[PDB]
Amino acid sequence: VLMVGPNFRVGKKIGCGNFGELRLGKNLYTNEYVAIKLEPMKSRAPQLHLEYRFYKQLGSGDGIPQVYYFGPCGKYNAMVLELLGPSLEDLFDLCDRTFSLKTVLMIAIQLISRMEYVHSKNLIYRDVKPENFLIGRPGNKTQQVIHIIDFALAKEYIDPETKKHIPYREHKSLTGTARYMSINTHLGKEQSRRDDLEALGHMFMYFLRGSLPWQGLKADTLKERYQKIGDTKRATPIEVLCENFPEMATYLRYVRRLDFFEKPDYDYLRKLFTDLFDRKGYMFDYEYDWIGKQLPTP
Ligand SMILES: Nc1[nH+]c(Nc2cccc(Cl)c2)sc1C(=O)c1ccc(F)cc1
Ligand SMILES: [Cl-]
Ligand SMILES: [Cl-]
Ligand SMILES: [Mg+2]
Ligand SMILES: [Mg+2]
Repeated sequence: VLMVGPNFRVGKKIGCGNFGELRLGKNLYTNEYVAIKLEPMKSRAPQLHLEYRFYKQLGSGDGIPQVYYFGPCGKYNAMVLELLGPSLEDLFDLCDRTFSLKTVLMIAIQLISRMEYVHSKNLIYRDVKPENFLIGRPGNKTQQVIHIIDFALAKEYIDPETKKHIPYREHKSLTGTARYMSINTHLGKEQSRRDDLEALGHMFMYFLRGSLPWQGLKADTLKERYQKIGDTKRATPIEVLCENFPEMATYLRYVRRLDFFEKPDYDYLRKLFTDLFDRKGYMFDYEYDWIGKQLPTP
């Protein structure tokens, strides 16, 4: 209908993909634009309410969009959240699908921290991809901040009653994004903190190279395609994938070698990147490759 909750006017379909799942909204009470995620109540695979619950568990955080409302909107459930800027994928395309090392480091430094924050709230993310990292909007003074969105695939990796890390197990069906997922995800292993960080590594390399070497693989079934991609990830030495980027190689073999239950040393990983960053004479000034270009809106 026209409205979500007391005060959010539902506007136009925005973004690409979606199929009507994302709308511009306006808080009429505050004169502020918002994002409205819509999910048909009839959905055979509802994710929006579990996503909302993950956001509540995350709480208020750096680079975590504010969530304003969850509730019904006609024959949809709606989640009203902070309107953010373009995704890293949008911005990657805008920058001819390569980012400079400086840009990738400024992103990486933030997203290690972004991931550590998620992990500190007993969540694993499990959906790393450039599309789920958005800059803010100029209006919010957070346009420089890389935000993380899309927690539908997240999982509590610390059992809230037992306070124990989730058990190791396998034969987990593959669903996520094949391109960035960890080698262990490919093998059907339960994802843990290491996997979010490894997927980050892959994405970092994607940004630096402009592509990953398993990116073009096709198969008659999803399972075969996941298999071939995982096979290629296993067959591609880190040294080769991360040629010219030794710290990336170091990051990637460290996160690859993490035990299932292990707390990553986020400090260590950040320091690999901030040491490199300083060594290259980069200044952390948020002058990303896309700055000065014509960004998509909202
Ligand atoms: N919080 C925001 N903010 C967004 N801003 C936005 C939307 C379309 C284009 C641009 Cl440039 C920015 S998208 C979004 C979001 O949660 C989202 C992204 C993709 C999607 F399929 C559903 C929701
Ligand atoms: Cl940060
Ligand atoms: Cl610089
Ligand atoms: Mg905020
Ligand atoms: Mg998604």
